[PDB]
Amino acid sequence: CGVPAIQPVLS
Amino acid sequence: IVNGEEAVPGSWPWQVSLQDKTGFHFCGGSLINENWVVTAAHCGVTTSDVVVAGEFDQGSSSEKIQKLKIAKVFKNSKYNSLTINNDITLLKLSTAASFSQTVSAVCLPSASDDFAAGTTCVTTGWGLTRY
Amino acid sequence: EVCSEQAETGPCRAMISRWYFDVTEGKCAPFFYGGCGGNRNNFDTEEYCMAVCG
Amino acid sequence: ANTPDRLQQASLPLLSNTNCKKYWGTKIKDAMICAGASGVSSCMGDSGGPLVCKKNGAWTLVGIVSWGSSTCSTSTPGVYARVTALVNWVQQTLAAN
Repeated sequence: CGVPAIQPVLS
Repeated sequence: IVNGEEAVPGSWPWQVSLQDKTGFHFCGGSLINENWVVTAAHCGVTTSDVVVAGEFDQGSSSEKIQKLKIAKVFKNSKYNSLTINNDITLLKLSTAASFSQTVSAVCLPSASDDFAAGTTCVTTGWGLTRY
Repeated sequence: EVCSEQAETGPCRAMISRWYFDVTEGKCAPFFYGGCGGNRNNFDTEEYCMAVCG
Repeated sequence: ANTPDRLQQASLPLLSNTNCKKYWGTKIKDAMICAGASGVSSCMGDSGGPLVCKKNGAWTLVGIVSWGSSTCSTSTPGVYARVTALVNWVQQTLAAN
């Protein structure tokens, strides 16, 4: 859980 | 979200869109496993509403999304409509979600976890970007 | 009079379609309800709104 | 007045109950956590959505979009349901349904 395959990028 | 930015498609796999009969997004929610979505108690979700997973663009037609029906709704019995305390409802999907790279679960904390003040966290959604 | 009160979205962050009697138009008009709070000039349908206020 | 087609995200800081109460007073109850008041704001349509913080390198659901400034002011504290205060209820529900 909580580890997106597609990494989120903030900014 | 007012003053936020567009997310990377599929980067918040637990994020679901709660729609009604007309397919109108009225709230969001989070997948905690393949068959349960945690949302807000004030959203007023019913079995007639549909949970949509693996989504990014709502005006899109190509995305491989999952429109899962709701079989059971469980609003926290302690939810106060005046104070809005215990604003949490659990949704059990009739048909379980199929996990992929763009559809997965968020971690749940322990009742004893301390996320201290000042901690930068993230909020996601299809809510108004301008009031 | 509930029918003359302003349409209130409330403090909550939902985007629920509701209806309120618009004294200006003399008819019921749609607005988006947040899910909590607000007032009684809040109906789920234009028909029920008309039945109650019009 | 502008509802987005594409999913939006926003970084925001967690706030102390005391600091939050400085604005919302007694409205802030035990199962609530405040975040925001920093230039961004959850708004209509965001309800039920997640407020995540990465515990041990993994995104953990710390809050659920609930309520706040009726005009979505980016300067007032946003109030989210505190998941640590509701997690056991969650577990108990999964364990019985």
